[PDB]
Amino acid sequence: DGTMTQEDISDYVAANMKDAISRTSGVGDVQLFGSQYAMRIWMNPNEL
Amino acid sequence: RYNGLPSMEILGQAAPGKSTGEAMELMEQLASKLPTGVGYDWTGMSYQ
Repeated sequence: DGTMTQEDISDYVAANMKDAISRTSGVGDVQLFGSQYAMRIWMNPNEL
Repeated sequence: RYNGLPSMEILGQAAPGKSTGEAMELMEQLASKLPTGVGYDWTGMSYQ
């Protein structure tokens, strides 16, 4: 429905799916093809 | 917390004559009428 971007999808999977899948019966390692959201502080050296 | 998600453990039992299976089957139907984003699960004796 084009309401979620690549980054939005990766966050939801990492935040609501990965942990439970990684603890599911017979599952070894789980590799996320993306990254969970973090609070990004993008600094400006001119303003600093 | 239960399986990594916030939870609230609820104990209870079947009424005189009625079985555990019947009690659990009703709780499942009561749980399906709860607000959006609220799931359920069985633990301990109920898991077995």
